[PDB]
This record gives sequence, C-alpha cells and structure tokens, in this order.
Amino acid sequence: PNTRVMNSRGIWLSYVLAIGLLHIVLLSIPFVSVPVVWTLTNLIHNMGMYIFLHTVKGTPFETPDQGKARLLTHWEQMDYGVQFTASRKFLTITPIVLYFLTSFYTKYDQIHFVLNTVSLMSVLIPKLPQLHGVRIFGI
Amino acid sequence: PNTRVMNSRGIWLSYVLAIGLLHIVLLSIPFVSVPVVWTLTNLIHNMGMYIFLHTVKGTPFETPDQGKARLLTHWEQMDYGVQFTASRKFLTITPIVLYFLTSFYTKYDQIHFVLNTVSLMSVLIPKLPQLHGVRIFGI
Amino acid sequence: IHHVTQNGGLYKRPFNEAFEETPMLVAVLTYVGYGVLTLFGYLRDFLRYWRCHHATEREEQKDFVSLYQDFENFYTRNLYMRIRDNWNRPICSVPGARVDIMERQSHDYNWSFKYTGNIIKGVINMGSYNYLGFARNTGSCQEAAAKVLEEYGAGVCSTRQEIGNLDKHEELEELVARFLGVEAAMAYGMGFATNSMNIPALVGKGCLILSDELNHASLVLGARLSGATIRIFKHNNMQSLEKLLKDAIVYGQPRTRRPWKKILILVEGIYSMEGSIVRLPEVIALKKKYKAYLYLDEAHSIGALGPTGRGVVEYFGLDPEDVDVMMGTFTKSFGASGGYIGGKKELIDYLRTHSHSAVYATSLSPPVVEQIITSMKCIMGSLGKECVQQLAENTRYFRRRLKEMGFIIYGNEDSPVVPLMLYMPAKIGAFGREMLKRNIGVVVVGFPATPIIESRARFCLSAAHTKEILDTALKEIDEVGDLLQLKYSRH
Amino acid sequence: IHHVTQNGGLYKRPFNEAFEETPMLVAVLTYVGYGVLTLFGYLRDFLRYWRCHHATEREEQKDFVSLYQDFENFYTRNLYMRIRDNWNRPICSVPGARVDIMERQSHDYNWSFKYTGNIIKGVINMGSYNYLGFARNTGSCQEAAAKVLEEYGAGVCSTRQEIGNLDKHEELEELVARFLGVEAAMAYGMGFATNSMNIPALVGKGCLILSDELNHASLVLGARLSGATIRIFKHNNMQSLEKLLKDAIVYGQPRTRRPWKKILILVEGIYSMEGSIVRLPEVIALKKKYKAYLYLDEAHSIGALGPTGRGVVEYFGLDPEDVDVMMGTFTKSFGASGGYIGGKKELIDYLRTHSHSAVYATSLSPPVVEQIITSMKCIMGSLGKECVQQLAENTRYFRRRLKEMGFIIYGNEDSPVVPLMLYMPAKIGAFGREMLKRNIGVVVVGFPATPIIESRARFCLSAAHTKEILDTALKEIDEVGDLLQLKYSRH
Repeated sequence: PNTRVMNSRGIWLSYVLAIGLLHIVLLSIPFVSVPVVWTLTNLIHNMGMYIFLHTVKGTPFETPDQGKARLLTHWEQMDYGVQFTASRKFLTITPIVLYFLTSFYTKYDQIHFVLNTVSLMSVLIPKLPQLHGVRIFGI
Repeated sequence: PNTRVMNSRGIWLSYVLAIGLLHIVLLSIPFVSVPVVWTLTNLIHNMGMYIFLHTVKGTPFETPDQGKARLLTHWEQMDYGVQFTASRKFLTITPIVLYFLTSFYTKYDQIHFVLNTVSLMSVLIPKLPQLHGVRIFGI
Repeated sequence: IHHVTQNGGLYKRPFNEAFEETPMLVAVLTYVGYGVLTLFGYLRDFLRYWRCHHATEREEQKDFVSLYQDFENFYTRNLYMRIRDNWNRPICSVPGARVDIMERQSHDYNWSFKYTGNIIKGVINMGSYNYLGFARNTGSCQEAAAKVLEEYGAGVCSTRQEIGNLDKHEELEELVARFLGVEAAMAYGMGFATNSMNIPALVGKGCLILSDELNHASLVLGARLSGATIRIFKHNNMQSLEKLLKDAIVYGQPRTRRPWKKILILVEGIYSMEGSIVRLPEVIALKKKYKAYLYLDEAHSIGALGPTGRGVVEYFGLDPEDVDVMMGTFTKSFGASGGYIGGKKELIDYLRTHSHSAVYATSLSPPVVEQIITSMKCIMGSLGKECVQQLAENTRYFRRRLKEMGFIIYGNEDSPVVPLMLYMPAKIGAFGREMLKRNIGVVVVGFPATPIIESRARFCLSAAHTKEILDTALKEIDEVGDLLQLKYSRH
Repeated sequence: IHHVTQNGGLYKRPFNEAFEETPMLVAVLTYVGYGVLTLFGYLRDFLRYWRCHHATEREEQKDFVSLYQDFENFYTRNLYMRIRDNWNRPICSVPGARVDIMERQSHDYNWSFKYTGNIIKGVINMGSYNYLGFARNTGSCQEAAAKVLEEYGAGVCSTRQEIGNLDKHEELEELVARFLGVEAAMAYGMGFATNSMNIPALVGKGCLILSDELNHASLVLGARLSGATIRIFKHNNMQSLEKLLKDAIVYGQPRTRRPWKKILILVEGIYSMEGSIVRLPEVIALKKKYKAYLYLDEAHSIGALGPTGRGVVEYFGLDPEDVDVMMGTFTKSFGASGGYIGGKKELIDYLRTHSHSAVYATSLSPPVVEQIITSMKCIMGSLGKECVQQLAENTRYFRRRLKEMGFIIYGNEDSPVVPLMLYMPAKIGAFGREMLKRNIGVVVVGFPATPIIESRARFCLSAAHTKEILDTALKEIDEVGDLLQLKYSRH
C-alpha cells in the first residue's frame, strides 16, 4: 500500500530491467547517435523519477487512514517516513550510476555535461532529508 | 579551574593582543622580510595552540575530582566536554582569520601556501568533535 | 510434548506451516503486468477530457468543491472495473455444497451488467463460510427456528438496556459460557459491530495496543476509535513480538516517559487470507512474562479447531482461563448472524454496562438465536460432531493433494482455508471466469487487499463437501493450473 | 513588605547587594601577570634537570612509580611558593582585637623559614572568625569552663553510642534546640566532620542534590560520599535554580527515566568568600512549589544575623519549621570548636542511630561544651546581646566607608565579611606584607580558591572592634589603596 511497494521482493531487480529495456529501445533508433542515446536515457529516467516520486501525492487506491498522506508525495510516504532506510538509498545510488555511465559516454562534452547534470540535480534536491515537507510555492 | 578559564571575562580580548604583540615584535626584526613575518607568526601561533591545548593534560593545580581529567588535554576538558559552546568556536575561527591574512600577505605563493597550511591543518584536525578521545599511538 | 523451543511455548503436536517464498522469475513478470496496466490508466483518464459511462456528478445546481479525489479512484476503475465480474455474483439458493447462481454479463465491458434469465445450477462452491455445513433449509436443526419465527417475530424494536431483552437472549448468553468453558458470555448483533464497539470500551487514552500486521478491518477500527497508541508487530513473529513488548515497558509514551496505563494484544485464531494459525502457546508464555493482556478473535477458529471444535484453545489443548477476552462470530461456522464475547464475569458485567451497543444498538433477531442454539446442541450432543472429524479429514486430504500437484499453498496444513497463489493480475481475471466455466465458483483476492505479489485465490473447505464432491473439484483444477501454468512450486 | 517580585519570595526589608563587574582594562592586565608567571615556571622546572632545595624522594631503597604528578604541583611552587609568607603566620596570643604575631622570615626566598625572636604586638587583626568577640581569656564567660576543666578533663576516650555520653552533652543538645527554636538538636566534634558524615546518612543512591556553585569543601565532600547525582546551579540565581528544579522532575535519571527517590538543596547562609546572603524566601517559596527538601548551613550566619543573632531565619524573620535541617558551627561566632544539626525530632533520632560519627568518632571535649553553653547564656540573657547591635553598626559603617573611598566591595551590605578585590597576582603578594608593615594582619585569598580575576582579600569584622580600632584601620587602608592604585570602582 505504497509504504511497502519498494520494500517488496525483486522490485529492485525489476527497476533495472525497465531501464535496461528503455536503453535497448533507445539504442535501436535510426537517426540517432550513440552519445545522445545516453543523453536521452539519463533525461527520461530522471524525468520519471521526479514525476513518479515527487509530484503525484496520495494513493491510486483508497487509504483507510482517512487520507493522511493525501498531501504527501510518494517519496515522503515511503516506509512511514523514516528516511535512512534500505530502499531509499538504493533509489539515490542508481541515478548516480546513471550519471557516471552518461559521464563515460558522450566523452565528457560540455553540452552533455550541462543537460545531464540538471536532471541529476533536480532529482536529488528533493531527496534531501531536510527537504521533507517544504514545497516551492505550489503543489 | 581550566573549565572556566576561557569562559572568563576579556580572555578573548587578551588573546588577540598577545598575538598583536607577537606580530609587532616580529615586525621589528632587521634581517627579515614582510612576507615571512606573516609566515612566521602563523607558524608560531598554531604551534602554541597545539601545545597549549592538545598536548599538556591535567591541571597545573590539584583537582578535587581525584584526577578525572588527568588523561585529558585542555581542549577536551573545556566546559566539561560540551563541544559546541560559545568559546570553542571562537578558538576555531581565529586561526582561520590568521590563515587568511597570511593568505593575503606573502602574495599567495606556493611555499607560503605549503608551510602555512599544514600548521592550520594540524590545529583544526584535533578540533573535530568526533576526534574527542582518540590519540594517535601515543600521549 | 513436541516443542518447548525458547520462549517456554510448550507444544504437544508438530506445527508444520509452509510459507514458500515466491520465485524470482515469477515476481518480475507481475510488475510488468501492473506496469502495462498502470500505463493505460493515465491513457484512459487523459481520454476523458472530453465527453463506460460514468456516474456524472449533478450539474443542475451543484459544482462546489468536487466530492471525490480522481486519483484515489485510480485502481478501482482501471484494475478493478476491468475484471469485476467475479466476487459479486448473485446466488439464488442455499449456500451449501451446490449453489444456484444467477448468470449475468456486460456488453459495456463490465461497466453495466444484465441478468439474462439463467440459473447455473449444481455449482460446487468453495468460497462460503460454511465449515460445519449448517447452511441447509432441511433437517430438524433449522426447523426449530420456524417455531420461533411464527411465535416471536423477526426483531426487537428496542435495546438491551432498554426494553428489548428476551429470555432467549438470557438463555444464549448462558449457553456459550458453558460451550467456551468460561464464566460469562454476551452476544452482539453482528461480528463486525462487536470489535468496533467494545474494544473502545476497554482501553483508554494511556493504553498501548499490540496488534498483528493483518488482523481485519474490525480490529483496526476498534483500535482507531479508542484513542490509544497502536503498534504493529510482524505476522507470527514472537521475536518481533517480544522486541516491541520489551521496549514497550522499558520505555513509555513517546512524549512523556510515564508508564503505560495498561497494554494488550489483538490476535486472531485463523487468519482468513493466508490461512494460518497463530503460535498461541508462545503468546500465552510471553504475556505472562510481561504482564500484558490478550484479546483473542475466534471468528474463523471456533467450530473449526479442536475436537468437537471449540476454537484454538482446545486445538492447543490449553485453558480458556488464560485468555483475558475471547471473541468469535456465528456467521462462519454456524450459518447464523452475530457474534459474542466470552470472558470473566467481572469483565462481562462491565461490558453489560459500558457497551456502545447494548445501550444504543438494537439486539439480535429472535429466530437466528434459535439457529445458534440448535447448532450448538448438535455440537454438544442430527448432523452433529462427526462432521468436524470429516472436515479435518477433508482438510488434511485436500492440503497434501494440491501440494503434490505442483501448486503453492500457504498457511498451516491443518487450516481449512486454502490460499492458492496467483501472481499475475490477468491470472486473477481469467481464473474466476475459467473455474466458472468448469462448474465451480471460487473467491479470488485482488491487489489492494493483499500485497503486490500475493494476489491469491482462496478456498473454503467444508464438512458438507464429501469425497466425490471434493475429488471432482480436484479434477477441474488439474486442467486449469496446467492451462494457466500456475504450477509455481518446485515440489 | 518590600518585594514579592515573581516567585512569591516575600521580602520585608530592602535587599541591596552589590556585584560590580570588573573593569575591562583591569582584567587584561591580570592575565599578563599570570602570563609572565606561568612563563618562568617552565623556565624554572627546566633548570631543575640537574642538581630552593626540595623534599627529595628517598633514593635509598625506593624509586618505584613516582609519587606525585610534577605538573599538578605547578601552581603550588611557582605562584604559591613565591608569596607564601602570608596566611601562615603563627600568632601567640588570644585572637581578639590585638594579636601578638611571631615574626619569621626567609633568606631562602620563602623556601625555608626562621623565627627571629620577635613578637609583633598590638596588631589589629581582621582575619579571624571572632564576630561576637568571645575570644578572650578574661571575664566570667570563659571562667566557667575552668571549673569544668578541673573537674571533668579534656576529652572522652569513648563514643556517643558507646560509653562516652556525658550530662553536658545531653544538656547542650537540649540547649540549642530552644536557641534555634526547633524540636531537637545534636552536637558533633568539628564543623567540617558534620557535613562529611551526616549528609551521606540522609540521601542514598536514587537521590538528586542541588548545590550552589560555591558551597565549601564540606558540602561537596558529603555529596561525593553519598553516591548521588550532584547538579550545580548558579550563585543566588533562582531562575537558574528553578530551571534545574523544573527539569529535575519532568525528567528523571539520565539512564533510566524513573522518578527521583528524593531531592534536596545544599545552600549556606553567608558565603565566606564574596560575603553575601542567600535569597532565602525565594528558596522557601520555591521548594514548596516543587516538593524539594532543604539543607541549610548557618556556619557563618548564626550569631551574625537577626537581632540577638539567631541565623538568617530571624534575619528574614521567618520560621525555623520550614527548613528541613539546619547546620552551623561553634567556631565562627562562639570561640569554640564543633558543630550541630538542628531539625525535627524524627530526623534527629534517625541521626542518633545512623550517624557515622556518634557510632565511630569520639565526641566533644567537656570544657569546650561549657564555653558553648555560657556563650549562649550571654546571648539568651556579662558581655551579652548588645554587641550584635554593635557589630551591625560596625558592619553598616564599614561597608559604606570603603565604598565611598573608591574601593570595590562584593556581597550584601549587611554582611560582616568584607571581600576586598585585588586583581593582580603581585598585588596579592605585596598587600599582605604592606598591611603587616602598617601593624595590621589580614587575609588574602589566592588564585585557585577563586576564579582568575577575583584574587581578593577578605576582612572579618568584629563586635570586639570598637570605633577607634576600626577607624585607625580605615586610615591605614587609605594609604595602601592609594599606594597600589587599587581604587578600581567608578563610584
């Protein structure tokens, strides 16, 4: 019920292969280059992990806690709020690995530095534990 | 009794003027140059603040606590051990100001960087609060 | 004596429960099945920005702040609404062994249904709480209530501490106390209403409640209504139980560090989903070690465990005088409606005064009291106490039978509830239709009432099921588990 | 009624104490005075790596692990040993108003002394605890003990719960109880030995002690011997008192959070250094607000405060029945030796059983009991109760007199102890020699028994001091405070 959804079995293994499918899909595109494949897949991943963690709030089902986490997005409500858990740290290490392979590919270019950093920036900034409930002028 | 000795009145004001005397003494030396005056006075200060805080342990008098702080140097025993106090932070800010004026003088040289950093290094390293009681292979 | 392992939990018999961990390859495919399904939901609700027809909030003089969250209704219309043909089917007969089912269908893709005329007859059911087989309109057991019905009527128009208090009510409250072997007993209107109206009359503001992970919607709700701190321990984990139980005493409240006022434990006998029995003597041994109390819930357990089945206490052979308060129902072995509370006479009298339900709610209907009485008479001694030996034979036969057929089964082996594991959400939606083609109606358990990788189906065994009724069902399952490849187990 | 300010502390009179903060320019020069002195100590001890002559640990068959820390003896040989000529001078007369002092000197720079032959006579002292002037070998007051001395002897060879228990002991223990106005009283051998042997017989393991910053070496030591948590509050800071007192109840121990067993407070009437009186009604009002107890110490206060001086309770006019236990001595107003404990009869009887000193230590000498009795008789009614009106006149005259002379004085104005502020460590070493040249012997208080920038000198006023004795001393001070520029005050 969205508090044990990443604390389940093999969700970590399935989270990789979704990205691994998404790359091999993006690898087989005709009018594309092998640097900007990695540039694309680090942008889309960090787009998903913002929209599916830090934007949508509540549950797709109905919570019998009378909607306590109605005002809380999905990152904030994992494991009933205790931050330094076994599964939040897995969700923070993984975009960094997706930052370093996209650092390895594109050969350390300047525009591939700029575009692939602010995606990795804007995903870890809400994952600061002292940024638990503060929402910037909206949502 | 060495726990209220820096928590006294005007000890901060008198700590400055000892250094201020020590510079004007070192300023009036014939065969010396105005860079290495500042190089000398940042070395001697950070030598004193190691030997008078982190080396000598106990009290010059006799403690009626049956020698509880006999194994404790003077930094460790300030204010009965509570670290983030009003006077320890004054003792950490002051060598940094003595680092920046000796950064300003000598005109940012390389040997004046090397010699004036490791004095400022070896004085703040024991002032890490998580380095409370650990002593490197001796003392 | 079997096990006295570490906590002093003295066991007589072998325990033998089985929680087989789900396979790696099976689990990954589930999230893909939900992942494609959560994908089209955003697609479908995006298509609804212009106008399967909806309930259509009144425009006439309304359009205030909107009533529902659109997003909280996501799973009910994109995973539930697709396959909601099952677990809702109207039946039109006595829910015994063979059940006449009215047939319905939807050409609007389950958005609006329609009875044709059809009555699909002789359908073996395995999804009704009919353990001891008292759902019949025949025999002298139900006939006694007909004399009661023509005499009394069908319900008091009053309250227990008010006018409405019949001699039958006073008779039945005695009768259960001898059945349970406790001092006094008191019946209530429905089994849900018991826990939601009496648990708040026990614990107060400074109390602490140690409930299981998966109790019921009853036991959580009573714990919400009494303002009291609620703490969850892992399912049948005495080590995790004692760890909370240790820290509950050596600390107090979170804000103040005062001692707790009193603490107690909410556990059930037979958990309905993943049909398993609580490690009860390790609980009795532990509550005496820490001076806690104990609320027990024999909703499923009574009439199903112990010889001449009297709940889990006789099944462990223990005494009723160490359980501080016993609760069970009459809907789930007796074919009746309502529930009781058994306990000490001091406790019952306090709850005959502070009840929320004897003082506000109306009491039982008179003829269903008689259906409880005559059923307990056939147990206490006429389709009587031989059927519990039949059901335990039916339990133990059916439990080894699907395990050797390559299926995966949870829970204790002696538990009559048979949790059968699906994993894929499409395998939920096919299986209820598939068995219904093979003349059998079962109960499948969806996603949010489970975890993600549980999504199981469930079988209720019965003493009314004979061998030929049971083996015919075994034949039908053998095809379907082949047809859907749901042979997940290694053994 | 004067002040009822915030805590309910009801005041009758104006309070009027004065803690003038030390000047900025004065304080900086002190650290230079120590800074040059701590510099030569490392110089001097470096010179002692070859061989003012030392005590010389035996070489003969020794040289184990060495006995003392060299560094813990730093201040005693480099700041003390330089100027230790004063506060150690032998006197050879009755310590009344004029005191014959044997003269000594050292050519070895205070490392070894030598009496010449000289008896410096008629020296006005202001450093003896002779408030009510009972140090005389004349008059009928001391004459009564001579009858007691020739009769009894000079000391029991026994213990109170053992054989040694004279009628005088039973008489005196009555006599103080009427003097204090409490139920029962009990005398002890010396005033130091009282607190170090009875406070551990009261509080136990789970207790909490709230003592002042500067009590004595007595009251700390008794708090060390009873294993009990000790917490220090600021001097005469009821706000800092209540802040600890608040958190002492709303928390418990640090490890467990159990409640405390009992708590109490150690305060003194007149603090010897910085002679000041405790804000007592704000303490009585606060201990009733938090159910704490109270240990009070009238070592200096009795015979010095209140009319016909009976400690600080009559000086605040309050009742003796709210102080849970009263302690004072007989050395510091009566010219005797020993101390008492006053309290309730239930308390005294528990301490007549659990005493550490009535059961082990020998009791008082018989003739000094008589010197206590006849002194209290002259107070209770012959140099009697007129001298306390004389001393308070002498206090109030002398206290305004040095304040208007540009000196700086601490403490309450009505306090007979006169703390006179030095600051420089050389001004310690000159001032004791300087006044001794001007025929007056005083007491200077060194560094470690003070803070760093206190280093004061101290005057004990006396009722035996007349006006001409007092004004002659005022003349001598006027030169010296000019000579050393110790006119620190602005007013």
